[PDB]
Order: sequence, then structure tokens, then C-alpha cells
Amino acid sequence: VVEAVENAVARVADTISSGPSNSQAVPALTAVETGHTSQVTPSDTIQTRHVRNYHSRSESSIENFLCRSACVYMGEYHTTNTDTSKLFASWTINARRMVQMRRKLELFTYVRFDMEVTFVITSKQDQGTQLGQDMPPLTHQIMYIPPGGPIPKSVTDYTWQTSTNPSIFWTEGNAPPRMSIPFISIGNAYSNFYDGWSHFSQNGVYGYNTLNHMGQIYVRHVNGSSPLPMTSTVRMYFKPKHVKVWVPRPPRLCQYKNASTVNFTPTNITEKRQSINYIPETVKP
Amino acid sequence: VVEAVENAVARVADTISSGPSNSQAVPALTAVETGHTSQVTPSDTIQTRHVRNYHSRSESSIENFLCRSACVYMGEYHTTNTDTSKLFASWTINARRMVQMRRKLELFTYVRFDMEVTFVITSKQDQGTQLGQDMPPLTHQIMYIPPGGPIPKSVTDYTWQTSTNPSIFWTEGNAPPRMSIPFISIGNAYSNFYDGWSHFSQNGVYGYNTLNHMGQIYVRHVNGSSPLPMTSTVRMYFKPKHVKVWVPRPPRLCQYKNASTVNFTPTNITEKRQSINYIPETVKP
Amino acid sequence: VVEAVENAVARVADTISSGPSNSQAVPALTAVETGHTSQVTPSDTIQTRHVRNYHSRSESSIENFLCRSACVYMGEYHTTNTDTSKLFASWTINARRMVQMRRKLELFTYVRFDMEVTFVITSKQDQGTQLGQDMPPLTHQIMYIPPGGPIPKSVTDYTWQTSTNPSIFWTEGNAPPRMSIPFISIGNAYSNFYDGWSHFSQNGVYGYNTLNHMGQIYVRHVNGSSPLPMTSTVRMYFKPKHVKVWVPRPPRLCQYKNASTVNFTPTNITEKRQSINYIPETVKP
Amino acid sequence: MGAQVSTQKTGAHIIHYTNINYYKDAASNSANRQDFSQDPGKFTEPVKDIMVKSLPALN
Amino acid sequence: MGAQVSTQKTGAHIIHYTNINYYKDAASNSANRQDFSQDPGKFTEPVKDIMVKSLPALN
Amino acid sequence: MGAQVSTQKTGAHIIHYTNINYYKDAASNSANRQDFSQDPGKFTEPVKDIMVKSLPALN
Amino acid sequence: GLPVMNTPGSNQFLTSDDFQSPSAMPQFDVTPELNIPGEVQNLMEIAEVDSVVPVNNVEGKLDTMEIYRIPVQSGNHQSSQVFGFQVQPGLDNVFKHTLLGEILNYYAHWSGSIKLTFVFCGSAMATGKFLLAYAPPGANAPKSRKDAMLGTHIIWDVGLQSSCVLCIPWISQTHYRLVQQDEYTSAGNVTCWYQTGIVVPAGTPTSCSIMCFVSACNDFSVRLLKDTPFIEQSALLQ
Amino acid sequence: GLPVMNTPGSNQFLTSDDFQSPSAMPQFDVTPELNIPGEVQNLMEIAEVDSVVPVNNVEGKLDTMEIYRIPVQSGNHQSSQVFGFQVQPGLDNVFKHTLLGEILNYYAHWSGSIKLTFVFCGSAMATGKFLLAYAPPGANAPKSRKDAMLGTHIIWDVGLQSSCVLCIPWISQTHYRLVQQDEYTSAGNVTCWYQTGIVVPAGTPTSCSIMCFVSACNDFSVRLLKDTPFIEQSALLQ
Amino acid sequence: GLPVMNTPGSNQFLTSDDFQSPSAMPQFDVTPELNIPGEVQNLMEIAEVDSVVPVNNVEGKLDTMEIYRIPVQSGNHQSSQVFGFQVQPGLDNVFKHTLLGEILNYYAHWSGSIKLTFVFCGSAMATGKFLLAYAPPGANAPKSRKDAMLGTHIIWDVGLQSSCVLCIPWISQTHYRLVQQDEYTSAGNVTCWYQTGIVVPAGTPTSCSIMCFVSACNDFSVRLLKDTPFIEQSALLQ
Amino acid sequence: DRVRSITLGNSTITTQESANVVVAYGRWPEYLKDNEATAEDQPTQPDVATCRFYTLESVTWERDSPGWWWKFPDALKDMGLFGQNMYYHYLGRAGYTIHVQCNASKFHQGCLMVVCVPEAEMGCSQVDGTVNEHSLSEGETAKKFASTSTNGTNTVQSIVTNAGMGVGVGNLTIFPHQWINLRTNNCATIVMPYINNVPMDNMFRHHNFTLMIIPFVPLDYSSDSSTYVPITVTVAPMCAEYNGLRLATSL
Repeated sequence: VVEAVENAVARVADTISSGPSNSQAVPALTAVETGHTSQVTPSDTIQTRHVRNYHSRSESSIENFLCRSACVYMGEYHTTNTDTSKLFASWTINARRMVQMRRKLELFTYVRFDMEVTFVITSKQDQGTQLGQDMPPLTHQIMYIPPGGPIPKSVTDYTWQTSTNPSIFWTEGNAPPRMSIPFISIGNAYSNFYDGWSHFSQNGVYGYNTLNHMGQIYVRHVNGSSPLPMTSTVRMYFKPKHVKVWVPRPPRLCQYKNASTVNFTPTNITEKRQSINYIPETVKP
Repeated sequence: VVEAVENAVARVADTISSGPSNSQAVPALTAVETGHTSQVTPSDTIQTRHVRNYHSRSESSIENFLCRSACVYMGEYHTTNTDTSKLFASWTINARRMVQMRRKLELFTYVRFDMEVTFVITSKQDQGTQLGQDMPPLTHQIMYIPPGGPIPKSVTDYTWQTSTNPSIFWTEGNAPPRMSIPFISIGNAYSNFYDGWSHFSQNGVYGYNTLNHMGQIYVRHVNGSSPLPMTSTVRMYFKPKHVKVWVPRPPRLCQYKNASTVNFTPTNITEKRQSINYIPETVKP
Repeated sequence: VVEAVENAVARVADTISSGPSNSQAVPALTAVETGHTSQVTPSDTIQTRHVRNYHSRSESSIENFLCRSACVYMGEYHTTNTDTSKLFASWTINARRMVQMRRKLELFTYVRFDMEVTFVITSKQDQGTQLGQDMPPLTHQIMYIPPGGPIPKSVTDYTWQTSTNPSIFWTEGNAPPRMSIPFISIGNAYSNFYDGWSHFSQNGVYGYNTLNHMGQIYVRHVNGSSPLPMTSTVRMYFKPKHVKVWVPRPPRLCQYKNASTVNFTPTNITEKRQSINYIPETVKP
Repeated sequence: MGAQVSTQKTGAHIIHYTNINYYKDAASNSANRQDFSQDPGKFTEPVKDIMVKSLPALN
Repeated sequence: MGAQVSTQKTGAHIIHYTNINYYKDAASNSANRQDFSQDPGKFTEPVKDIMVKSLPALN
Repeated sequence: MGAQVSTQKTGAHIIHYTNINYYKDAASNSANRQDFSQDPGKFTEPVKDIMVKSLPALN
Repeated sequence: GLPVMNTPGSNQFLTSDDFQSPSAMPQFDVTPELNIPGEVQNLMEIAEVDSVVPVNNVEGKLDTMEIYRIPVQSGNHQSSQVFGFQVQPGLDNVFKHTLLGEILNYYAHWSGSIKLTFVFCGSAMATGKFLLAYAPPGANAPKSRKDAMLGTHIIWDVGLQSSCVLCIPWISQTHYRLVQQDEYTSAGNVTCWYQTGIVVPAGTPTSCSIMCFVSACNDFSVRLLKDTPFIEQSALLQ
Repeated sequence: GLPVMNTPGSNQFLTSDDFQSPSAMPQFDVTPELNIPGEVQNLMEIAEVDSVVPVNNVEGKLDTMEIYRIPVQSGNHQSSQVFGFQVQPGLDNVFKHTLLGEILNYYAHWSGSIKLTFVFCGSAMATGKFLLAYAPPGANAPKSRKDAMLGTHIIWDVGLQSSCVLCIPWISQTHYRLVQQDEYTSAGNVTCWYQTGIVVPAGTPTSCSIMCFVSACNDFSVRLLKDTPFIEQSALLQ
Repeated sequence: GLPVMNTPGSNQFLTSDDFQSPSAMPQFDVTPELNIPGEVQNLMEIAEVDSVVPVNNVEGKLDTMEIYRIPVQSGNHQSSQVFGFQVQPGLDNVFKHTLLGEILNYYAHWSGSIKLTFVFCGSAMATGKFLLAYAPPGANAPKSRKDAMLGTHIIWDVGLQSSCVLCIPWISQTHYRLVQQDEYTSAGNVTCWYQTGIVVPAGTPTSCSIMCFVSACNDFSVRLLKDTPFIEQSALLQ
Repeated sequence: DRVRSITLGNSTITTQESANVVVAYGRWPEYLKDNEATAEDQPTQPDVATCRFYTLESVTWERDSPGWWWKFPDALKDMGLFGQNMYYHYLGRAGYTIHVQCNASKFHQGCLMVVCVPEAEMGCSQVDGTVNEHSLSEGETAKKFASTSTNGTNTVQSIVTNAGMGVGVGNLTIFPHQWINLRTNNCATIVMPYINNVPMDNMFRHHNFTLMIIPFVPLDYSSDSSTYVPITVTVAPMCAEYNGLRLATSL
């Protein structure tokens, strides 16, 4: 069986031919007080020729705009140390620490989508005086813990049994690991802004951290080895797909300060020029 | 449901059989002054046999020509230093620093497409006298900041909250991160060349930098760790898709000088030979 | 809309049942002098049973034979040196330096296809006495320069503006970069062998280098950093698709000598055995 | 065998492709890159009474 | 289930494939590699009066 | 939406898949792995006069 | 098994690929979809909305509302020019932080027509007429009303309707211009002059101000996605 | 969940793959498409356009317009050859930087016929006839008009029409030749000779020049994409 | 946006994947396709072509044409065996560098029937008859004509037709055999003997030679692609 | 077949030795339509006061002349009512008809290339520098290409072989063009539509296209033939539209 699926191409409007006019129709006179934006084209104000326009608005749809991978977290962890908390990495899941993807997401109030997640892991040797040894390939474990699950205390804790938590095992020299996640929220859509509190007495925690609660990630080395110490760095990449967004907002002007708040320092509207009439001259012999 | 989609194969023209001739038709006499290129085939000047040609022009279409990944940026950043500006990497987005992709794009005046973006991150140990330690996997964060958003000042700045900016979190040892971007420009198509100024007085900034304005990228380590310092390098790869291009141009002859201008040093048209008649002899006993 | 596309499966021929014979038909007597290869099956020489054969020749078609990725180039470059030519890598594009893919391609005289290109970049620390520093993620730039474009002189040359050349920017820890290239040749098909010269006097340059002329690749670090030096290696992988090939040839017997010529050292036809009758005995108690 | 055939993105002035789904969950499918609808009047003309654009806005 | 089935690139002298879209945005779809149109007369013959090619160009 | 649905490679002795094209150029499409044609007579029987195979080759 | 051969591009991570991947949560049951008002389907729907342009971006006014007002007054001021700027919707300081500018800075190429709406915010007893002119590239910007009247212009009469639209039509040799505009893809300039002057009766303030809004027409489009230069950080957790 | 098994090629980055990927900007609304003149759909449309060939690439002329002119004159010069070169459209210095050559250097294989147009740029009172000849590979290049007349040739008569076309037809044992041509895939040579000579009246300049244009026919095609050797850098920011 | 979840295999580079990827040259116009003779669509078309087998691969003859000739002569030589070898089309030194062998060494599994053609290259006045025999695995190779006659054989009579075909039919317990054959997937042996002897008149050379060609039948196929062990390098630029 | 007449407004051009007419990409100029507009005010269309032939000043073709270029618009900003409509509006839009004339006798020889280049961005003779607008254009006066590499500050790198753009000059035939071969014809004519990535634009800030005249075969003559041979350009706008009326700008 084969099924033919049709794809409607969507191009921009053609401009029509127009001639001289002398009448009572005033397309160029409006009133912005109504909250309405004028729908006037060049053919209403000047004389125009007919043009057949073949341009398409395909790369500005929301799906093509948001469906690319971006880094959201980077972290380090060791194979040998004297701290036992630096032997594994762990963090809470969100998209608020890297400013590019998070400014791109905050153009809208609410978003809903599935996700594709990729990891990029690299290792390196720690600076020691005596070098020289052959080491077998390293293996890494990534575990996702939804809220309420037990938390590892070390790299040999029983919790890495991962009986019900989903985990990834990977070894260096292969393709980067990848998996997809569905839309997981107790609400009908994700919320990027929340003008409210956590306690009914209008106090407690304000803003975004009240609503996310999506678990944690833990990463470790599996070998448990290496008399000479090594160091690994893990980077995580998000890619949304099957997207829907609501209620657009003005883009962020000020620089970000931290991952919890919308706090900012006052910034200008733009940079200056000489005077309200200044023109740069570019046609000179 | 299944929908059958048909694909029209496009092959080159067959050559037809032709015999002797003695007439007033002069297909070989033309005039280039008109700006017209002659549409003559071998069958108009010699005697030919019939050939059925099965060759296809499939690999020279614009989409197959441009839909490959190319490096556009590489940068370094540390986990520990005495500068606090070398702890993260940041750059402005364009495709003008690596000459291969940028010469390929400049065959046309205007281009419009969506993009697929991939990142390749690697780490290494800094040369120290004493080596030997085990380090946990490293995690990296990539944030995209559209123009107007707040700018990070350090690796612990509040702005990595990434509440509205899109970010990627990644850990080493996984597949490289990837995401897709739609066609984001305030114009109807991208512009590769701009023969104009920024100020109405015909001065200010000339050329390409007047029109791009597409934000920045920031990258950091998430672990905040590593008593022994490490160094990471990030590389970015672009791949355009769903392409349209207009107004072809002659290919760049001179070498590039910088990323802002079209400045060049005068170069020759080609290399020399002995004389206008020189022939290399290759049939000798 | 959905369109159903049908795929014809292609299996090998069945063998038919055959019995005893005594006639003047002589299927086993032929003459090789004609240049013709005999089309005889077992059913023409012995008695056979009927067999229904379900085997398919699917993995020996040209597309499945050639559509895999192979390494074609590897190169090194530094972040800090005293040469300023070892700070970036550059090479001319071909598929003649790694013997596996190039022997596989040379089974045919002419080939035509699109390409998928992937890059794998890794970094490492240079051996120093004092180690220990944290380095931010590294970013890399890859630029493609078609023939005639300006050539970079350093890692800070204006030519990395990449205004018209296509480039890739990438950062370590992400998926490997990838992009696709169409069929780019001034001829109707690629040429693997050329028994001719470059000058009309039958001298000059002989063979393959006369016809390829497909540009160069340049790669650099973007950070411009690292008081302690690092070293990166880049590897490039080709994968052809939408293939067509003509005029098959005998496979290469001798080992390759260089990337320009077909030069060789005389080799044997095979290895020896004891005598024209030698049989290894394998049924012994 | 549950195959979908649809047209490719080309230019203007053989062109279709085939897809099979391998997994049981729809969150595993690839992105929907070929849906192009618009409704700008929701943001540019959100008024109760219609405005003709050749007539005055008031009076 | 919204499946597209289309023909594969083969030679000349079982052959179709299936695609499903997984994402809501069309910018997530894969490239359109199978559209082959041409219009060379736009660049090689951009003249107002037609030239027959068996007739003289002038006179 | 321009979807192609085609059959999968199975054995012998639900089975189709879906594809959508995302890009404008056909060089971005995936490989054509399902086209299986043959024409061996071009290399094994390139003679002007036909040879029957039950008859002698000469005389 | 089945014989296969690996091509270039195997085991790479391209950040704009489109493949299938296994689910880490098999048979998860998602929350039903709710019909929330204000759904967006294309970024061009946002760029077609008017936003206020900071025309008066001179020293000392970059953080006050005075950055949005254009000053006009009564008396003989015909020889004085009202305002002027270049047409660089993603490059010029005048246009780069508006809605249209912010959308364009995510892209490399743009094309289409541009709408500028002007609103007079004086008293109900003030009268006047203005000339709004757009000049194409190729010459220097006009220095007098006589020069400016030769290009594409409109004469605005202030009355019961408060707003007048100047439409800049797409006049270009290429199909697309660069968002990072250079001299090759320049687009021209806009200037304003007194056509008659402002007349008021006694008891009214003499000075008035004008405001300007920018938006995109229905033939507008962009392409070639890129990262924006307006947001940046120096470390994670920002 | 569903049982699965990973095959070779997992988690690799191939730079010519074709997959789906998630969008970083869900429901972004793009700028509408504009109908700009001059849209290109195939690279072969550019290679079918004539461009001028630098036939006179000898020492001392590599940066002057004299590199484009072929010299001819009046008097008895029949024993002298006018010009000659090899047919290597992507390899020879004569053809490598033209439009056709620049397109071919992105590819590895080419095939098809090639058009050479010759234009006489002398006075209106000068007369002459020339012989334009193409020889196939297998012998050395001709040393006299008698040898050259035996291959594929045309006799050009100068008159009211100024231009004559020599069409080089595809004569090859293989379907494709290499862009980096070797001795195995050689294609031959082209030569020009005086058929009668140039005759002028008194009061006219004696010396004249000829120009040559190259383009591709409608059976031309290329394959096997590669990087070009004409552009290069030594560091980023170039 | 749309909620998603990443599965194992994300961000890996598998060298035999099949995805879509963005084009680095949008709207490039390729050279038209030409109809070149000799197009190949399947590797099995090459393996069905005869090629000469080096049966005489003994010491001192590995680089001469004598490696291809099988010697025969007149007189009483019935007790002497003519030739014999194992059936290992990709493993034995006798078959590994022929066309069929070279194609098989890119694969791991093979199946089908095999054709061996024998041509007598003596004088027109010489007569003789030979016995060509194939034995299945399970026993040692025959040591006399009486043993060899019990397997699958043909009696070749030399005459006006010069060539005789011995067809080896697929007799195996498994559907496929290994290209790297072991004792479990052995296939047997082939031997040749004098059926009567060679008879010549006076004035003719006594010694003659026979040649052998190998090719594949129309039920032949291979699978499981791999790299070949016949080509290798010690550094780049080779 | 060689005679032609073109009428626009109150102006007419006749010619008796024309080759043909080039229509840039098969597209004639036309007005902007309603489904491609973004600016909302009613545009003005003067239609005979602006759409007519204006003649620039002539140049002298000498035996060693490298060539000339002009920038459009900004070469017509002091031409009648087209220039005045340019000074009072913010947005303008127009196509053009270009006509180049150069006649000589049947005893002269020479060959000129006439080409229109959209978005011709140029480089400075100092590679670590930027250009200014005086070096790009002088209005109705032509800029001159050079004979060798140029030096000094603030001038454009103008050796003819690179066309001041870093390309090969023999490839400029990719753009709309014609030739004037002195033995064949005496005029060239090109019809150019509006080409840009946006539907309208400001005419003082952006140069839409450059006109280049480059001799490939120099001028030659003998004993007592005429030595003075001028070249003349004439340009007419078509389908001219303006938007955004305010007070007149001042350069």
C-alpha cells in the first residue's frame, strides 16, 4: 500500500496594475486610535505594474523557526578525586541557562511540543608530571530521575540499578546518543511566564520555578578505574518538534541576570546619531 | 491512509540524425552584439547519428548543490583562568569567516532557506607538570540571544536562566547536538551584497553589516569545577534546505581579506604559457 | 494528500526440471573467439529438480554498493605556534588519498552523483611540563573556496568574512556537522581516468589533474586563545547518492604510489602452490 | 506497507519522496516542516466593526 | 496515517520509499532533493524580438 | 501533504513506511535504495548476429 | 544479512537534521489539547503589526519617552527639515529594535514593501500640511523641498482623520537584499518637510509632536536563518 | 517498551545526511514570498551563458585587456598559425576561470558538447576568411593547414554577420571524462589558420583582433560534487 | 512548543545511515545528462563476464603468461592427471584475482552456480577427448580416472567447435556459503583426465595448451558488504 | 529590422543601426500589486513628468581608455521632477530604459561592452579601510576605471581587469548586457525592471544598479580620419511610484 499526501505551497500576494485616480476614496487616511493596522498596498498610493510573485514564506513558519538543536547545559565530572561529589554530574532540567534558545522561546507565552535530545561527551587527561599509559575505552551512564525518585549519593550507590528509571549507556568513539521525549506537563501547555505565587497567602516562591518540576539528570563513569585521573565534560542539546505556540510577546531587550527571575538592569532604547536629520553621504568622487 | 507522490525524472536532450545539406539556412552565422547566446547543436554543423541520451542533471540543481554541512565558526573556552572572559565563548552569527561556504553562497545575490545547525564540541587537558585525576563527564550549555536581549558578564551570571532564550544542554560522549531554524529575516529574502549605507546622509556603515543583525551565540561549561584546568573547542556547522536563489553573479576571483568588506588585492586573470600556439606533445615513442 | 509508490522486487531465476536427452542439440559446445559468453544453466547439462528461488540481488546494485561514508582526508592544526602557517589547515578536494574508497570508485570510467559530507573534529592538549587550567568550549570554522577566490594568509585575515563562500561554524560536544553537495562539474559526468594532456602540443600535465579543479577547504580555530597550546585534527567523510556509472574496468591489482598518477611497481598475478595437481587432504582419521 | 509519498520542496519559474514510520509512538516521528497556514487578521484587525480601507475610519 | 510513498533514484538502460512527518513545523522536514525544473532562456535568450537560428541575426 | 507511502524490505517464504521531503533542492533527498534493474546482455552478448545456444556457434 | 555499504556522513551530528529516534517513555498518554486564544502559525504575522519607531535618537534622550516624538511648531520654518533617515530595516539604529527589525535580525535576506504610518498629536485647533518623500538609491539625500518633491511622495493634510500612510514600494535590482546592508544593496532614504506650516489660534500651545509606526506589507518575506547579535552571556547560569 | 536493536552507523555525524530535526522556534511566522526577477533552478543554466576566453595568456599580459584579443593582420602570413589550445574545460589555463570552467571545478565528472563563438572586431572595409579545426585525440597537433583540414572544421567568411560558431561534439569512448583530465580521458585540440588572408583598402588600420566566447550545449551535464581548489585561507576571519 | 523526548541513538554518526541534509548550494543548476554507452546497474552484471583463470600458479611462473596455459601432449599419458583444484571462488589462489573473485571479496556470503569454459589451442590437425569432473564434499579428491568418473562430469570432444562448458551446480546444505570458506561450507573439487589421448600427424608440434575461463550463472547472488583485503597503505598521499 | 523608435512621455529616440533590445530577465517593469505591498498610504504616480528620457553628459573615447561607470539612482537626483519627487518622499520604486549611443565611420574600429550590474558593492584601494560615497559616484559625471593597481587613501581599487569587485571582467556577461561593435551597430538598449529584496526602498541610501561601459578592443584609426569620438548615455524611468511624503531632505 502507498498513500499520496498533498502539500499546498503558500506564496505571497501578487501586485496588480493600477492607474491614475481622482475620487473620494481615501485609502491612505486612517486612525491608529482604533488599535487597527492599515492594510494598504503600494497599488493604493502610486501607479504600479503587474508582477507575478513566486516568493514563499516557508522558512518563517514556527516549526522551521524552532526545529534546530541548541545547547542547554554543560557539566564536568571526574574519575578520581577526594570529594566523591565531583565523581558524577547532576542538574535540574530546564531551558533557562543558555541565552540564545531561551530568548528564542520567550517570544511566546505558552508552548507545546515533543523534544529530541542529544548528548555530546568528551574526555581529557588531567595534568600530571608522569604521563604514559594505555587506557581501555570509557563507558558513561546517563540516568533521568522524575520528581520523587531516590537520589544517588555516590558513584557506587544502589540507585544506579535503574530498574524503572530510563538510562543510556554509551562508549566513546561512537555516534552521539539521542532519544525523543513526549509533551510531559500536568497542564495543557508549557508556561514561559507566570505572574503568581506558590502559596495561597500571596507569598513564597514567585514566577517560573513554581510550575516546571520536571526531574533531574545524573551522569557518571562506569569503569571505576584510572589510577591516573581523567575529566569528562557532557553537553546537552534540545530540539523541539510538533510545535504549537500562543500569545506572542515583545522580544527581550535587556540582558539576562540569572536563571530564576526576569531581573534586569535598565538599558537604552538604541544608540545615538548626530541629529534628527543626519544622513551619511555615499556618492562622492 | 497512503498518498502516492510522483517524481518527474529530467534527462538531457537526444541528438537527432542529420545528413548533407546545401541551402540558404545559415545556423552557424550569428551576432553576439545582441546579447543573445546561440542555440546551435552538433547536428546543425556536421553529420550525426541518432543517440538516446539517458544522462540526468540531478546533482547540479540548487538544492543538491547547497544542501551539505559546512563549518562556519570555531572557538575556545576554559574551565579555570584569571581573566573571567575566557571562561565562555561568544560570537555574532554570520557565514563570512570560512571561505568555502561563503564563496559558494556568493554565486547569487539573494537567497532564502531554512537551516539545520549542528555543533561539534571537544575537550582536552591543559599542560601541567602534575597529572592524574579522574573527572566526571562534562556538560556544556549553548544559548542563542536575539538582538536586544541581555548579555552575560560571567559564567555565573543570572542570564543563563534562559527563561525565554532557547538553549541546548549537552554532555560529552553522545551524538552531536542538532536543531533546525526557519527563515528569519525582516526582508523577503537574504541579501549577500548591499551597495548602500546605513544613514540617509550617504555615510556611516557601508555594505553587508547594515542588514544582517541576527543575534549572538554564547557557550559555557556547566560543571564549574576542575582544579586542574581544561580547554574546550566548539565548532558550528550550517546546512541550508528548502532553498531559493536569485540573480547569479560571477564567482570570486581574488582572495578574501576580512569578514566585513569585499576588499581585495589585484590578481591576474590566469597563469601563462609559452606562446599563443603552444601545444604539449604527448605521442612520442 | 498521500501518494502510493510501488516497489518492484527483483529475484533470481528459478531452475526448471529436466530429464534425459539424446539429440543433436549441443548446448555445451561453444566458441569463445566470438567475444560472447555462454548462457548455459545446470538444467542444460544434468538432470535437475524444480526449485523456487527467493534470493534477491538487492545489496549488489550500484547505489547500495557505493552509498556508505568513507574517510578521504585527515589534517592537523594548532592554536599557538611560531609558524603562522600551522594555525590553519587547507587542502585541495579530491578522493585519491585514501586507497579504499578510491579503489572502489575506479571500477568504472565515469561517475555522476550528489554527495553528503560529514566532518569529525577532535582536540587534545600539547605536552607541557605545567598542566592545569579550565578552558571554555572551542569553536571551529570550515570554509570552502571555489577556484578563483582569495586565499587566507593567516588566522586573522579578512577573507574569513565568508560573505559569499559557504562556511560552517561548530563547537565541540555536539553532533558532527553535515551538508549535501550537488553534482558540480563542467562536464556531463565525472572522469576517473584521462588519457590526455593539458596543452594542445601534447605536453604539459598528463592524466587526472587536468580535469578536476574543484576548489579548496580551509579550517581554523575561532577562539584565538589558549596560552597553553592545543592541537586539533579534522577528518572528512564522503557519501555518494543518486548515482550513475559507466564503462566498467578491471580492478586495481598493484598498490598505489601517489595521488597524481597511476604509477605502479610490477606485481605477480597470484601466489604459488606445489604443483598443478595439488590437493589438500581434509578427510583423515 | 504503510508508505507515504509526498512532493519535495523545489523552485519555480522524480520530485516526490517516500517515508515509512518505524516506531509505535508518534513522538518518534520527524518534524512537520511542510505546513504553511496563516491568519494575520487575529493580530492586525482585532476590531468589532469592520473597516473597509477605502472609507474614512471615523465619522 | 499521513504516509507519503514515492519513487527512488535508480539507473536506466521495491523502488519506492515511505516517509512520515513527525513535527508540527515545516522547517523540520527534510530537504526537497527530487525537484528538477529548468528555464535557461531567462539568461541565454533575453531579447525582445525572437531569433529563429536558421535565419540571419540582422538585415 | 505531499507524503509518499511505500513498501518496506521484508523476507519471503504494517509493512509500509512514510516519507516527507523538507528541502527545496533534490540533492537534499535521501538515497534511492529500492531500484533494482538489470541489463547484462550489454556486456555478455555484444554480438551482431544472434546465437541460439542450442545450435553450433559456427558452420 | 543484507549486504550494505556506508557513505560519507555516517555517525555525524548535524544540528538541522530530520530523523526518527526511539522514545524513552513508551505509550505515554499526553494531556488533551486546549483551545487557547491567540495561536501563532508564522513569524510574518508578528512583523505585520505596527510598532513605534524611535526617530529622535540623539544624545541625552536614549532612556526617555522623548526618543519617540518628532517636534514641529508654528511660524516660518519652511527652510528647516523635519526628519530624515535611511531605509535599512535591520541595520539602522532607527529600525533595529522594533518588532519588524527584531524579526529580521534572525534572518539574512529580506524582500517586500514597508508601511510607515504618521500620527499628529497636537490640539484640535491646529492646522498644517506636510510632505513625506522617499528617494531611491543612486544620489545623495535631498537638501531642500524642491529636490525631495521629485521622488515618491505624499502630501498629508491634518484633519479629522489623524493618520497618514507612506508606503515604500519594493524597487530593487535583486530579488532579495541583505539584512546586513552594504552599499551594493542600499535602499534609499526618507525625508519630511513643511508643505505649508502650522497655524493655531490664541490660547493653544505652539509646539506639537508627531509619531511614526512601522510595519510590513502582504508581499514581505525573509530567508536564511541565523543567530541574532543582540543577546550574549559570559558564563552559564544567565 | 518495543524491543529494538541498534545497527552500525548509530550516533555518527555524516555531513550529507537527510533527516528531520526539532525546531528551536515553534510556530514562527515567516515573511511572505516576493516574486523577484531572475530565479535560478539549476547550475547548468549558468554554464550555458557565453563568457570571454583569455586565449592570449603569455608573459607580460596577465593583468591587461590584451589577454583577451587574438591578433591578425594583412599581408602574406599563410604559413603562420593563428591560435591553438587543448580541450580541457576545467584544467587548461585557457578555460579554467571562465563561467563554464568555474562551474566544472566544483565537480569531478563532465559530459557533453561545447560551443565556441568567434567575433571579428576589425573595420567594416576589411575582408578575410579563416579555417577553424578540431582534431580528436590519438595524434600530435597539426603543424600546417593541410594537416588541420582533415579533422572537424568550418570555414568562416567575414561579412555583415560578425560571428561564427564552431561546435565541438562529444566524441569519447567513455560516458564521462574527468574534470582533472589525464592522458586516458584526453579530448583533443583546436587550431586556427588563414584560409585566404586579410585585405583592406587605403586609409584603414592594418592590424585587427578576434575574440572567442565559450559555452555549453543542451546535452551537457556534470556529477560527483567536490570542493574547489581556487579559494583558501590561512586563519579564521577571512 | 511541542513536547518531545529523545531516544538512544541521538547525535551519533552511523556511516550507513540514510537521512536528509541541507544543501550548501541552493538552487544550483546541474549539467544536463548525456547518454553515454555502457551503463552499469548491478555488480552482478560484471561477474557474469568470462575472465581467464591462472591455473598454472607454480613457482617460477607467477609473472609470465605461462601462468595461464595448461599443458597437454601426445603419447601414452593416461595415468597422469591434467589439472585439479578446489572450488573456493573467493579464497583459493586460483580464483581470487579474477573478475568473479574480485567482486566476491567485497562481500561475505555467496550463492549460485558457476560456469567453467575450456578452450583447446592446438593445431587444426590434432585430435583428442578429455574428461572434466566435479566431486562434492565428503571424500578426498580422486586419484584416478575411475574414481573421478563417479561424480558430475562431461566428456569433451575436440573439433570444429573449440570450447566446452562444465557447469558446477549449487549443491549445498545451506542457502549461502562464506566467501572466507571453512571446512563446514566446503564445496568440492574439479579434476581433468585423458579420456583417449592426443593424436597428431607428422609435421605438427606435439605439445599443446588449454585455457580456462570462469563466470557466474543467472541464479547467482551475494550479500553482507565488507572491506576488501587486497588494497592497503601505510600513510596518506597514496 | 535595424530601425527602431522609442517614445516615452514627451521624448522620442530614433535609431537606424540597432541590434535588438535586451529585456533583463524576461520581465518588463510594472506597478506594485496589492498582495505584495506593505506600506499603507496611497502612493503618487506622476506618469509623464517623471517617465521620460534624461540625457547625461558625454565622455571621450580615446585610444587608451579603461572604461567608465555610473550609479543608479543618484545620477538622476537633479533631473527635473524625478529628482524633486525623490527629495520629498521616503520610499520610491522604478524601472528603467537605458540607451547608449556611439557612432563612427566605416574606417574606424573598436568594441565596447555595456552592462548593468545589480548591487555592485566595491572595495577600497587600502585593504584595511572603508570606502566613501564621493569615490563611488559623482552624479551625472562618470567615474573612471584605471590602468594599473591604484594606491593612496579613500580611492576605489579600480584596475579594469577586476572590475573593482574581485572578479574576472570576462565573466560580466552573466548580467544583462550588449555590445557596440563599430562595424556592426551604433547603439545599445537595455530594459531593466525593479530588482531588490524588498518591495520599495529609499533612493538616497541604496544604489540599485551600476552601469559599466568597458572597451575590449581599443579605438583605432588612420591618417586623417576623425579623432574625436564621443559616447552618450540616456536613461528613462518607468512605472515610478513614491510613498511617505514629508519635508525635503538635504544632503
